Amino acid sequence: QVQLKESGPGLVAPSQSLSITCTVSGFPLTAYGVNWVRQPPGKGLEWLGMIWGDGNTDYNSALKSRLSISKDNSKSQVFLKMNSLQTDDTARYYCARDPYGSKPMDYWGQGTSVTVSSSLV
Amino acid sequence: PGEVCPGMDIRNNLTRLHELENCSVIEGHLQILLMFKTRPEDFRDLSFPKLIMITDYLLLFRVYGLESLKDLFPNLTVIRGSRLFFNYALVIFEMVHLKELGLYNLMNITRGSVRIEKNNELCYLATIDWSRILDSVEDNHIVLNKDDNEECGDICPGNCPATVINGQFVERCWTHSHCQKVCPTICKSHGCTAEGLCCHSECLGNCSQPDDPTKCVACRNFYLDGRCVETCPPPYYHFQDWRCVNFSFCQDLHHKCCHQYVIHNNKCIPECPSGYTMNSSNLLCTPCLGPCP
Amino acid sequence: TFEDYLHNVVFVPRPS
Amino acid sequence: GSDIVMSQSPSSLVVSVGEKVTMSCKSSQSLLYSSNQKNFLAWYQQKPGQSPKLLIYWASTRESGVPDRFTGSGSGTDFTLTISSVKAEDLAVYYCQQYFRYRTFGGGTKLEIKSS
Amino acid sequence: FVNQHLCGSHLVEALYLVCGERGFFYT
Amino acid sequence: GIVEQCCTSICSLYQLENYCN
Ligand SMILES: *[C@@H]1O[C@H](CO[C@@H]2O[C@@H](C)[C@@H](O)[C@@H](O)[C@@H]2O)[C@@H](O[C@@H]2O[C@H](CO)[C@@H](O[C@@H]3O[C@H](CO)[C@@H](O)[C@H](O)[C@@H]3O)[C@H](O)[C@H]2NC(C)=O)[C@H](O)[C@H]1NC(C)=O
Ligand SMILES: *[C@@H]1O[C@H](CO[C@@H]2O[C@@H](C)[C@@H](O)[C@@H](O)[C@@H]2O)[C@@H](O[C@@H]2O[C@H](CO)[C@@H](O[C@@H]3O[C@H](CO)[C@@H](O)[C@H](O)[C@@H]3O)[C@H](O)[C@H]2NC(C)=O)[C@H](O)[C@H]1NC(C)=O
Ligand SMILES: *[C@@H]1O[C@H](CO[C@@H]2O[C@@H](C)[C@@H](O)[C@@H](O)[C@@H]2O)[C@@H](O[C@@H]2O[C@H](CO)[C@@H](O)[C@H](O)[C@H]2NC(C)=O)[C@H](O)[C@H]1NC(C)=O
Ligand SMILES: *[C@@H]1O[C@H](CO)[C@@H](O)[C@H](O)[C@H]1NC(C)=O
Ligand SMILES: *[C@@H]1O[C@H](CO)[C@@H](O)[C@H](O)[C@H]1NC(C)=O
Repeated sequence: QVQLKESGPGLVAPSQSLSITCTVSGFPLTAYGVNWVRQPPGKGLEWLGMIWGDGNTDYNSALKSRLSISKDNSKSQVFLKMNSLQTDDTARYYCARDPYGSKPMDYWGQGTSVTVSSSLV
Repeated sequence: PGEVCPGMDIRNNLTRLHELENCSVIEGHLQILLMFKTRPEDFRDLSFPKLIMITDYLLLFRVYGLESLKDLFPNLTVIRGSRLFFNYALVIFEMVHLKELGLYNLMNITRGSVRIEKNNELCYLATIDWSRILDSVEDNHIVLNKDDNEECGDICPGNCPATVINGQFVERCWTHSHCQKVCPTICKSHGCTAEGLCCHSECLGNCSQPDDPTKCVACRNFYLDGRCVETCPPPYYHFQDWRCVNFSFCQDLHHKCCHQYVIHNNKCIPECPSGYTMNSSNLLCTPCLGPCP
Repeated sequence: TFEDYLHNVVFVPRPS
Repeated sequence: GSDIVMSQSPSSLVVSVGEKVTMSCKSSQSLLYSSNQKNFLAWYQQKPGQSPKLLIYWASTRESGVPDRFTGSGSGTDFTLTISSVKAEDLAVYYCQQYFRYRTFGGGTKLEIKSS
Repeated sequence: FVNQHLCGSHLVEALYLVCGERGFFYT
Repeated sequence: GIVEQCCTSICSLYQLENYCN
C-alpha cells in the first residue's frame, strides 16, 4: 500500500535551481529513509542522497556541494533541491524508500523527467 | 512509546514505586522486594500499563499484601533476559500473599528460565503453558506453592485455549477472567491479532496491526526510529542488545561517567574487551600492542 | 544455592 | 574515508532464451558487517521503460516476489548474479549496489536476448 | 539478642526484627 | 556477603544492624 510520487518541473534553464517534491503514502517518514537516485538518458543509476527517519542527511560526495535534502513528516513529503544545473544534469529523478536496517531501497517512484535546455513558448 | 528507564530496586515502602509511572521499557532489571508492612488496600489503585518490556529480569521477593500482578503489570509482554538473576528471567520468591501471577500479556521470555518458589497462596500456575513463552522450560523451578501442598480451584473463563502436557489437554489461563493468548504455529514468536493474523517477522509477542514493523509491541531484534530492524546499520550502534544509538549518545554516556562506554564490533559497550584499549576521542577499541596498560 | 545468592545480592551493608 | 566504488562486468551481454547467465560485481571495500556476518549488497533489475526492482539484498536474500531463476552469490568484495534459464521477460539492465555506508550502484549489465 | 547461625527464612525474619521502619539498605 | 557473615559464621547484632538504613 506503499506509494512514492515525484512532482518536478520538466524543464529547467541552466544555472537555475531544481526543486522536486517526493510525496509518500502507506508508511511513516519518521521510521523510513528516502533516497534520491537519478538516471541520465541511456545511462545508469546515480545515488544522489538520503534522509534518515531522524532527519539526518547523507549526500553523494561528487554532488554534495550543490545538493539539499529536507522533509516535512506531517505533510509526508521529502524535498530535493539542486543548484547551478548544467546539461549533464538532464536525467529522470526517482525517490525510493529505505527500510534501513532490514532492506535496501525497496519501493520506487515512477520518476520525474528533468530537462536542462534552450527552452521556448 | 512511553520512556526508557534504567534498572530499578524498589524496597521497604511503596513511595518509590511511582518512579515507574512513565516507563514503557526498563533497560535493566526490575526488583520489587522487602515490603513487610504493605496491605492489599495499598495496591488497589496501583497500575503501570505503560510497561511493555524488561530487558534483563523481573524479581519479586517478600512483598506483603500483593495478591496478583494483573493490575500492576497488565501490558508487560517481553522479558528479554539480556542479564539474568541466577539464570532466571522471572523470580517470584516468598511472595506470601500472591494468589496468582496474572501477567496476561506475557508472551515471551527471550532468554533464561522461571523460578516460582515458596509462595504459599499461589494458584493459576498449573494453568500456564510456559512452553508457549520460553523454549527452555526444563530449567524452570516451580515448587513449594499452594498448588503443591493444597488443591487450587483453578477456574478458567467459561471459552479458553487448551494445550497438551503429557497427553492431557488442559485449558490455559492467567486468572479466572484472563485466558492465555495462543497464536497459530506459523506466527512463531511474532504474535498475532485477535483475528489470528500474524504480526510482522520483526515483531515479538504482539502488534497493533498485522505485517507492519512500525506496529510492533516489542522487537525480535533491534529497535530504531519506531521500527523493528534486523540490524543497526552504520552509523548506528547496537546498544543493550535491543536498540540502536548514534555516536553522540554513546559519547555522552562516556563523558557523563558507572561505565565509560566504548565502541567495539558495532556495539556501544560498557568496557573494552580483554586485549583491547580505548583509542582516545573516537571511543573505538583497538588491540593492545603487547600487554594493556 | 539460590536462597543464599538472593540473600547475598539483595542484602547490602552500609558504606560505614 | 574515500567513498565506495562499484564495478560490474560485462557492461552488456547477448544471450539466447534458456541459457544460463552470470554477471559480476566488485566493491572497493568489504560490504561484510561484523555484527551479523552479512554483506550490504543489492541487485536491482530494471526493465526498459520501468523503475528499478530489488532482486537481492544481503547479497543472497531473494526479495519478495522474485523468481527462483535469480540467484545472488558472494561475500565481502565479490558478488555474482546468476539467471539459471533466461526468459524473454528478463530483458533488462541489472545493477549491483552497496548500502554498507551510503549507496553506490555499479554501472549495470545490459542483458539482451536473441529472437528464438 | 541471641548470637547464632541465621540462614534463609530465619535470616530474613531476624533482619526485619533488627530494623523495622528503618528498612533494608541498597546502592 | 551476608550468608558468609551470619549464616556460615555468626553475626553481632551490630553486624546485622549494618544492613539497615
Ligand atoms: C512522569 O510524567 C509526568 C508527566 O509528563 C509530562 O508530560 C509528558 C507528555 C512529557 O511532555 C513530559 O516531558 C512531561 O514531564 C511528569 O510530571 C511533570 O514533571 C515536571 C517536572 O519535571 C512538571 O513541571 C513543572 O511545572 C511547574 C508548574 O506546574 C513549574 O513551576 C516547574 O518549573 C516545572 O516546569 C510538570 O508539571 C509535570 N507534569 C504533570 C502532568 O504532572 C513526571 O515528573 C514524570 N516522572 C518521571 C520520573 O519521569
Ligand atoms: C544523536 O542522538 C541524540 C539522542 O537520540 C535520542 O535517543 C535515541 C536512543 C532515540 O530514542 C532518539 O529517538 C532520541 O532522539 C539526538 O538528540 C535528540 O535530538 C532531537 C532532535 O529533534 C531532540 O528532540 C527534541 O526535543 C526537544 C525537547 O528537548 C523538543 O522541543 C523538540 O521538538 C524535539 O522533539 C532530542 O531531545 C535530543 N536528545 C538529546 C538527549 O540530545 C541527536 O540529535 C543525535 N545526533 C545526530 C547527529 O543524529
Ligand atoms: C517511606 O519511607 C521514607 C523514608 O525511608 C524510610 O523511612 C524513614 C522514616 C527512615 O526509617 C528510613 O531509614 C527508611 O528508609 C519516608 O520519607 C520520610 O518522610 C518523613 C515524613 O513522613 C520525612 O520527615 C523524612 O525526611 C522522609 N525521609 C527520610 C529519609 O526520613 C516516607 O514518608 C515513607 N512513607 C511511608 C508511607 O511509610
Ligand atoms: C521467544 O523469542 C525468541 C526470539 O524471537 C525466540 O527465539 C523463541 O523461540 C521465543 N519463544 C517462544 C516459545 O515464543
Ligand atoms: C495486543 O496489543 C493490542 C494493542 O496494541 C491489544 O488490544 C491486545 O489486547 C494485545 N493482545 C493481547 C492478547 O492482550
